Amino acid sequence: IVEGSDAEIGMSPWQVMLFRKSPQELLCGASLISDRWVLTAAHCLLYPPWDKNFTENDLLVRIGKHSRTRYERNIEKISMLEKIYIHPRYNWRENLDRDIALMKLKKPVAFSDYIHPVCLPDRETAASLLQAGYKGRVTGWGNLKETGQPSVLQVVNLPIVERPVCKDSTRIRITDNMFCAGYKPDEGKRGDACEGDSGGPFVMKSPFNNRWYQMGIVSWGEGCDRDGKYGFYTHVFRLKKWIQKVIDQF
Amino acid sequence: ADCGLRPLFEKKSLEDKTERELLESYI
Ligand code: NA
Repeated sequence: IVEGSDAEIGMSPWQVMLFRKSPQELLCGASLISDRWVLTAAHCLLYPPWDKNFTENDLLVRIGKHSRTRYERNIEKISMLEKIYIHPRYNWRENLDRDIALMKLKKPVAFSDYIHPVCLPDRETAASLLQAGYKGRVTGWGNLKETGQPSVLQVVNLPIVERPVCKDSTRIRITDNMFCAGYKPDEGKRGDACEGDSGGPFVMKSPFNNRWYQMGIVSWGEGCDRDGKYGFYTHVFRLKKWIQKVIDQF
Repeated sequence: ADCGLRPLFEKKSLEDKTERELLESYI
């Protein structure tokens, strides 16, 4: 997160860290959607051009954390992965279209003041909230600047951007499975996701029922917080069908 | 489920430092 600030404790209880097991390293962010299911970005798990093809045994997750480094006794929980599910139409050769992935935990985690799932949006909620100019919130332990690592989880509020501005901001072919967000150069504020924040949630608090909904997954960008560029997020609702299918099948 | 409602904020009738920015954007 570039140009963000420190999250308060318990501000984002669905935040999950995704580690490679051996050697242990923070690879990505992710979110908790139930006691046993975790959402993340597909390229965090599979990205051949960079020699990435992780399976269940290569990864672990940590839930309920605030500080990147220091251990938080009786707060944070660790879990292994029972199953990994990539979207079958994930396009890593072109533009990261459908950059989404589901991970089923070996053992359900217990909720607490620090561990609590985020809502997935229904149709009405998505139609109401994914509107240009409307602001969502992005969280992660990723880089603070374009290539540096925060001590505590970072948070930033960013407006959704009109689809034509998104199209004209990049020569990469964008799809309806993507949305972009960030401030325009004119608006005089800054903020962006950055390398390492992939898989983190783009959330919005619904004025109708005061529940937080995950509309997006940090997916990709060209640089971080560059003027005229925007960060791009996997459109969660557009793939919700797939999510439900997977969860109901397994 | 019980989703999207935070123990330390919504369940304690307490506003997070910046969520009002989101609400006020929703106009
Ligand atoms: Na920008």
